[PDB]
Amino acid sequence: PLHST
Amino acid sequence: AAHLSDMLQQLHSVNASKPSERGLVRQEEAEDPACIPIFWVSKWVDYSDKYGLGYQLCDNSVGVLFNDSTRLILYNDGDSLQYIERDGTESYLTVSSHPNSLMKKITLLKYFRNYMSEHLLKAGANITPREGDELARLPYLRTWFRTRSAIILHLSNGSVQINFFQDHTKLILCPLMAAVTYIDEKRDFRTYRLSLLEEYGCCKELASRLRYARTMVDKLLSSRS
Repeated sequence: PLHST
Repeated sequence: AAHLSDMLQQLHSVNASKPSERGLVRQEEAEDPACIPIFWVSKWVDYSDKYGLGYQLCDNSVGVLFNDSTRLILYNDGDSLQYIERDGTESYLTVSSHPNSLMKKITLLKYFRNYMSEHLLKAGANITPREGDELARLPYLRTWFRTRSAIILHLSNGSVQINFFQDHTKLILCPLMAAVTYIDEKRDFRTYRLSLLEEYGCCKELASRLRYARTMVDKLLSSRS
């Protein structure tokens, strides 16, 4: 994943 | 380093106690809501191919660890900055003072901040952090790395946060309080004192995540040194 939720 | 080795010892100790094999597990007796952390990472975005890693702390401050190993932090007043260079030099200034040496990085930080504020949820939004000297040093992200299962975030106050990708569970470990905060799939949060977990035990899920945590702190100490 490139970013948080 | 000091705080990280302490964290490693604390984790080695709890894991050595095999807390999930207690005949009478009593996890609830290990809770201590007074140990709730002051700070944790509520959002992050990995632009490392070009600029760096941007993140937001639960107090709505934002920060960036640039690819050149500098760090720029914008406080939640929207104007106060703290800049930390690779040699460790820190400076305090304001955006409004228009620092000529930092306008490019301020602009990048603002780009990161707008990305996270429009697209990302806030981790731990259901938690009021502990009260500290709101008056004392905002931490910065000292280092980070990703595995196939999680992202590991090491803050300058010694805290280590591990966000698990698959099920959105998270650990926030604080070596100063020798505590761990666990955020489960249901976003319910519980803060435990590690020494009490050894007496009273815990469920297999938390035990497994704490074994993984020891491995990651081991990796953190080894890369630092």
